[PDB]
Amino acid sequence: QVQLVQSGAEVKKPGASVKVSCKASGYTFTGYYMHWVRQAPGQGLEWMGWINPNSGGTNYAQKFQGRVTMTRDTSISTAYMELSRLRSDDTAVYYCARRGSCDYCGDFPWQYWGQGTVVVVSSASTKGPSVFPLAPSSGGTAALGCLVKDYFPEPVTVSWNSGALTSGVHTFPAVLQSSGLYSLSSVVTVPSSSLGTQTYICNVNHKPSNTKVDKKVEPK
Amino acid sequence: EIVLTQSPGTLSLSPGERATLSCRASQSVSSSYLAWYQQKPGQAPRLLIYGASSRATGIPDRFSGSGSGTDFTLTISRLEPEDFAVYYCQQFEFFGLGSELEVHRTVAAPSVFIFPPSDEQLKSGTASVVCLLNNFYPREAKVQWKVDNALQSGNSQESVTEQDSKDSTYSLSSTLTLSKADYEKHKVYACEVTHQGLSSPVTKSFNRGE
Repeated sequence: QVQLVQSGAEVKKPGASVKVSCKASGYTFTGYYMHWVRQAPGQGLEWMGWINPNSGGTNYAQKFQGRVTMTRDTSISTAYMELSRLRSDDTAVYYCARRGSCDYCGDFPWQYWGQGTVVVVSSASTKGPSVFPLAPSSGGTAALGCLVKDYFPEPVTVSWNSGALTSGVHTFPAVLQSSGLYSLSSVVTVPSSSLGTQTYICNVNHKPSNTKVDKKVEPK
Repeated sequence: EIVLTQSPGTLSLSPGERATLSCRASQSVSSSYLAWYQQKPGQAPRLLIYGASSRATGIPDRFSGSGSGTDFTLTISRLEPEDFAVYYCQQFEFFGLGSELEVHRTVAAPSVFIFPPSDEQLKSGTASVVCLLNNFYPREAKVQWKVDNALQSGNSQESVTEQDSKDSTYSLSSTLTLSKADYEKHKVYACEVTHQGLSSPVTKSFNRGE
């Protein structure tokens, strides 16, 4: 019943300092070392360092030597990690882990993991999405959708007819544009004959901007 | 600088077959400190094997691993629907880049669609054209933009959905970013698709202002 709970997703500007937490639940907090692992969005795992909660001693990776400091709070069961002097390539998911149940398999085969904390490092501000339709065309079936362009930060939810249509829907992952704002599209395949009668409505929701939008999709 | 190199990068298999993932270290390492992980989209990794041989607490008997010195293997028999994920190899600080287990399916052709920019979007000063590919296999596909008849490059971004749970197909959508001036300077816009399921490259196009 060992459980590790981390902080929520955060967005910061290059040069700042982000601190993420990791709370233990079902074991003596000071009895086991606590590691930190970074995973880039498209890449793999990267080890940062461990902190011994009993003494506060640390040992950081060579790459983050001088940029990271790991602290702990024994009153609570929370172990902190702070990454200073951020830049763009620090955008990743940050996990906290803990060694397994064995004794001499090493302190590195981690059996217990946290849920991860998403950290996005960018210079952009919060912007709301702009929804544009994709009109159907002329065989056996036709496709159509709406385009979500220029919004920050991720994510957004996309549904159809207020959640009344599931089959045929394909919501693609976003893409980071050179301007710093994300963009995505979501389509749906429907019978080509129900084009003039059945009405199709897009639903876009962006919480960081507090923007709810319903859009009309119709052939031009 | 122990470097762990695990292969193959992609392994397409059907349920009920055998799976073998090899992790080859650059220099000799100790088998008592190796680990195998599994990670599915959106979750944290699971510990599968520790020490190269022993299986983590709670993983089924169909997972096994061995090796010594340079080369270590991970074998999974009786593939289940939930066993298609990414598998990592670890030794102390050093990790492997990963190996993916894909669902195998018969070859499927992508249904190509295109959508001209909206009249609403042309008010902002930028135009966007989107090419759509629906339900295809395998994942490997190439989409090339052709304004008029000149190959475009550097102004596109692509997004690929994850493999489907039922039919195990893929979907791809590529976007084209042009300004209102560059959009009004040309007539024909096309995006052709090259896929092993297509006997010949399929080109869907439209004409601006028509």
